[PDB]
Amino acid sequence: KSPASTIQILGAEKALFRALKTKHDTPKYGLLYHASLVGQATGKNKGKIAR
RNA sequence: AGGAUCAGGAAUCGUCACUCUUUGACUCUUCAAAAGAGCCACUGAAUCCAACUUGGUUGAUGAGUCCCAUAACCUUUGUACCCAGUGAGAAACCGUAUGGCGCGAUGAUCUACCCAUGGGUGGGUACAAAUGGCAGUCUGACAAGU
Repeated sequence: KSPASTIQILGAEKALFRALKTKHDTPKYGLLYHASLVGQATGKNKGKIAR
């Protein structure tokens, strides 16, 4: 029952909340960073694959 | 006799690298513009819209994970302290000719206010804890190549 954008930021949601209430920007990777495919990119390309 | 111009005192190396600093050049480049050896043609490259293509709301792009929401800073409720230390002072006899726990340094003795040495209030300091505060659960439509 959790949507795709919550599969992203499931673990490290502080900077998500710093982005929600303070006018900041969310993480892109989240708990999905340490998965076996996000790090298989390089650089900024590792951002979008987190979606 | 003491001082300053033209023997009381270290300095004779045919360089290899490495690092650092220094300035100068340099492709540029902001202050900030302004001037343009000018025009044609050929040819090349690049950019931008239209176009088309491929991929995409079964989610394209945009994005402060890590500065740790795994927190910081408090806030309330249960405990440990101190304005651990203090250190010499605490209580008045004796089984069948003779034998001892009868204290005590090797420790006796204690753990800012009112109430006659019974109880506690007040502040600092520390932690455990919070489904407590501070403190309110991402976007969503183009993207990219020629």
